[PDB]
Amino acid sequence: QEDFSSDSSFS
Amino acid sequence: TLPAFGFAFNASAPQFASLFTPLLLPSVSPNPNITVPVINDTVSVGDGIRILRAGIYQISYTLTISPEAGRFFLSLNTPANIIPGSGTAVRSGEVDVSSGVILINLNPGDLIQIVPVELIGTVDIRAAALTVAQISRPHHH
Amino acid sequence: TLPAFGFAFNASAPQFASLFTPLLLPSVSPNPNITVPVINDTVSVGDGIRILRAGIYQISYTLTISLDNVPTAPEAGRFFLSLNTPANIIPGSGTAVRSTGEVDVSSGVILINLNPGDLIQIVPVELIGTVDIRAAALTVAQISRPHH
Amino acid sequence: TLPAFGFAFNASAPQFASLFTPLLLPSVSPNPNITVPVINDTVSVGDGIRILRAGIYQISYTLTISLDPEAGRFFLSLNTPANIIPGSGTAVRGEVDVSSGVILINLNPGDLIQIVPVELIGTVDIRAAALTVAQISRPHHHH
Ligand SMILES: [Ca+2]
Repeated sequence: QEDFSSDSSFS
Repeated sequence: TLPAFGFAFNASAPQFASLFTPLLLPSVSPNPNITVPVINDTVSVGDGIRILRAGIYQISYTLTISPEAGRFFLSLNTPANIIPGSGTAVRSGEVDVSSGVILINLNPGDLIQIVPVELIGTVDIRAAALTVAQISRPHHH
Repeated sequence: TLPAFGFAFNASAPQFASLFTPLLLPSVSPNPNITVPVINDTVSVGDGIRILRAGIYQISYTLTISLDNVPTAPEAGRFFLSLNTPANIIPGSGTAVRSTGEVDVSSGVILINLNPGDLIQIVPVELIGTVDIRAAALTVAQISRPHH
Repeated sequence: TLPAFGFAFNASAPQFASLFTPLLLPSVSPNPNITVPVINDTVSVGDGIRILRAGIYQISYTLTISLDPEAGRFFLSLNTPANIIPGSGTAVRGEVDVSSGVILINLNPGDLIQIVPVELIGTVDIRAAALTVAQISRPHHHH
């Protein structure tokens, strides 16, 4: 299961 | 793999707006000729569209409305939780309004609804439509 | 290999609205620096966009209207997208104006299953007085192949 | 790979419109619960979105104006404010909202998309604004 989160990392 | 999407609308059942009450959207089949549900991996719940797959979505809506004023937004999961960029407004025959197109990250279960946030007078929503379409899978690492 | 799309517009040829008469859209190349037709597997027919590929599409439009406000002779117009014939208006595609100065209206974005041969047009469905359409634009873009 | 896209907006810092002056768009994270940048292979430069990848894009915008005579007309511009894009006009003539149409356009690396006022009567108070850029295709075939 894939979900966006506050731990999601961007460039 | 197909993008997730949904189109939920009301063309034939007027409703009087009330503050923070999601608008009813009973229909998902807009083509009058080849009438099929325009729903893929979303759920039309009766008063909005629920996401099933995480992604970046475009969301937008329309309304047809008959001093008096009406202000509307899209909300995320609960009616007070309004989304920036999604405002529409009528201040005074039938008047049509259209939101912009908002790009936003949504997770499985997120429920997008159209909500009134300011009303003066008798605001009759003659028609409404909500558009949700996936742009991208999640773009995080 | 790419999604079907089309963008058809009228930027400087004003036209008077007529009931159920598709609006003229003579241009397909909006970039002022790198002028190319924004057309892929659709046809711009002069007053709308014809579909060649079955799929789910987003459709929308915008209009620029100039109205005289003569108090005792108000002008108004209502417009929709139509599918194949002018009467066949698409839900969610309405715009409306009522009476000075160029004003713009935009539709929402409608998601719809379309089929080869289908013709998307902008039609006036109600008019009071003379309505001058200074400019118009029609947007068609495939979002999916047919879903099952 | 993933489409290029960007969403740049202003919801919390009103600005007065100035002729041919790009509107300020400081925010890229519209989700109030999971706040993440809705940017992929574009750059939000503070007053617009810069393209990094050739392709066909959908572009559009919104405004909210705090009206008190007052009128404005706005367009999207390509690279410099006078270089307006056909089909991108909006006009205003309590808070009122306006939304543009959706313009499909071929864009190239370095192209800078901005919202510009082209006509102003009186003072026009921009309470909010938002710019939407999303790639729909790689560059296509044409003559
Ligand atoms: Ca719009």
